Amino acid sequence: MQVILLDKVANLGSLGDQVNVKAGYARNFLVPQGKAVPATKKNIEFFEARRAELEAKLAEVLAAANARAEKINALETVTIASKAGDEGKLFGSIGTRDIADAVTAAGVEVAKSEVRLPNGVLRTTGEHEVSFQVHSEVFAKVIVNVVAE
Amino acid sequence: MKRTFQPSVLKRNRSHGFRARMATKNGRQVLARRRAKGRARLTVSK
Amino acid sequence: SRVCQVTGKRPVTGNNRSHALNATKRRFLPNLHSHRFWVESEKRFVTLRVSAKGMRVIDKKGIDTVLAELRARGEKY
Amino acid sequence: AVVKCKPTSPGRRHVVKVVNPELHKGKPFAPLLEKNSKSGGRNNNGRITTRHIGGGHKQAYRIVDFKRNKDGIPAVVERLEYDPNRSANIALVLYKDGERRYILAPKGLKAGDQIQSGVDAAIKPGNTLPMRNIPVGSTVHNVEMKPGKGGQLARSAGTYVQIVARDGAYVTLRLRSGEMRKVEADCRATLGEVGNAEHMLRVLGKAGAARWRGVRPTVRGTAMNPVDHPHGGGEGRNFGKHPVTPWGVQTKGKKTRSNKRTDKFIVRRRS
RNA sequence: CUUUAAUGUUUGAUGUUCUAACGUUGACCCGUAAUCCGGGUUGCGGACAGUGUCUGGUGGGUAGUUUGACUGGGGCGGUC
RNA sequence: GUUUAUUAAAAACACAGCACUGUGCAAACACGAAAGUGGACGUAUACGGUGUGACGCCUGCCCGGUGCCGGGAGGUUAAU
RNA sequence: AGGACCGAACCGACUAAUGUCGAAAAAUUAGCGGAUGACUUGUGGCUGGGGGUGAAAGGCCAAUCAAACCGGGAGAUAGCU
Repeated sequence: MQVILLDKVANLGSLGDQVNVKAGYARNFLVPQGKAVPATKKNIEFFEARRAELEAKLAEVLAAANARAEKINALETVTIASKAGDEGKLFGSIGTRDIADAVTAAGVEVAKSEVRLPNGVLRTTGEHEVSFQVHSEVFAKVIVNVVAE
Repeated sequence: MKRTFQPSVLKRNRSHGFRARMATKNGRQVLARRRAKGRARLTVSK
Repeated sequence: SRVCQVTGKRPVTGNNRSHALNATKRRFLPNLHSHRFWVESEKRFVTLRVSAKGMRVIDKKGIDTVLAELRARGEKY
Repeated sequence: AVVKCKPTSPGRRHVVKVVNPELHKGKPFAPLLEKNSKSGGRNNNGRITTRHIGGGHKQAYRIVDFKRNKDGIPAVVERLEYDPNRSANIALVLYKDGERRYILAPKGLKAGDQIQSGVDAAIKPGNTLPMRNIPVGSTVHNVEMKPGKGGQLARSAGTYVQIVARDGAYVTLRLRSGEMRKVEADCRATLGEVGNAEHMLRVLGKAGAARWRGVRPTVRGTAMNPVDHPHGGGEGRNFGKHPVTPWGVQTKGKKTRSNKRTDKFIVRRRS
């Protein structure tokens, strides 16, 4: 399927290139998320007219805003006190709900889907590293030290 | 010697009554056929 | 029923022939599936029971155009 | 306790009874009861779908709390009761907050025993904890397929499962059938073994005993005519055929599991 | 041409990971005084399962049929 | 105890018990073009199928053939 | 306590005789089995024909069952009377 790309696709993203893609890939991922628009002999003239450069800056500022946001908290440290068990066996596994809420209350205002946990769900008690992706090409590292209560 | 026919008004009406026929389309066709034949008694009427 | 909501494909009866040409009645069924299509005009997902051919039709045309035809058909989606 | 009754008359000679002196001698707790209309093996179409079902004593349904979601509330075992719907006895438990509930009774329970749920619970039998907090190698019962589903394994009298290994977020359990199944660590389980382990020692004695238990007589395929069963026919007990189900499927050693969806959670099969 | 090897091409089998199709007879909220159904949030599986078209195997579970004539009755045997 | 209402009440059928086999729960299986329902508001000390038929002594040898279960060296093998 | 014992109602039908254009399209008379249970019964529901139901006889499904009844294809076909 010949489609025009808006966002930077890591593999074949080139700002509106007539590059074939699987129908399922565009149908289920690109179009619903706004990363591309189906163009068939009608929007090509339109893309090169108003999408050619007008939205290029609009897309870029989103990346610039994301880069600004992820540096809001220079400390980049998260401390949460949990009533862990006796010698391990933390009370209960916690994912993104509590940590995101605490960070939002005091720290960086970020959405739920932004937080990614590469080291499980924080089972063991101690120091852990969490990779935050505010953009495809922007990755952030945050150290979390859960302390037993 | 118990015989096949053991009368019961409630069972007769609820089985072959007018409203029983109208419930289904097959019963409605039964009434339609008997109207065409001109039968005086459309169904078993109490 | 097994009716595509886009192309209108419905099961069609037919025969299946053996080596001895014996004929037995069969039925051909459309390749129907339940799919959710994202519509930007109304900003939500719409679930349609569409065939694989219909899904190709939706891709070739616009989802908005297909929805308009469905509305003109007079059947709720 | 297992008691052998004297053969005062035929039908009592082979009766072996199981008597539990601590079972409650009275009516059950009404608020937790519900009617249980029999079906006789018929489905919504009215046809017989399961054979050899019908009749039997009327029995009410006890709402047994399998989920055990009352976290952090200590509870006390009021009494043990006979449940007609289950092989295992149930226990009526009163929570500190004034709520009564029914739970399966493990082997160790007795009147006045203390039980607790939630992760912050002890290791004594009767407490329910997520399987992540349960030490490996312990015996549990009433295990959950999925978090919050309720509990489906080791529910009969004298049944249990073994926790053998814990990898990542999944746990491996050995079921009473000898099969190893992989389950999520978030699922809850109850420590200990289901009680009434002597329930298997009864013999029912006579034909009427199985009759008022809801079981109807079973007729052998050979005794039937050819038109009714794949077996049957001929003069003088002729079989000359491979054993099969009434609907033609080959029984006596043919595997019928065809799922391809839950196979990822099966580590070993029965042997 | 026989004998071998750097980058790029078609690639297909296998393996790992991901989520956005799809499944959910998991939980929670709403329509709603509702164990149906739908929508929403989340969890778990996940391109698997399942379904359509085509195709190999199995298939008395079911169906339609066939199972000759002569003959010192017929059958058996023999013959055509 | 049940059975050929209306020529057969029995040694037939059932039976408690016994064994084999299938089934991990969206269970096997059954009725349904499907939804769904029974199994079961049960889950392996449970459920379905099959044979034998209380209880006591027991139940020997044979895997060639046909089924069923497992294997993969090699050969043959459809659609495409 | 008991699918315990004897025995009426009640349920069933082992033997004999009568009756076979009968009082009766399976009965009567005299005996006979069970009779607190796998019992029996009233009322009302559910299962529909290649289907139901069946402690299994090819039994029963309105006096009809190795495929009910009614209408239709249909004036089926009949090398036979």
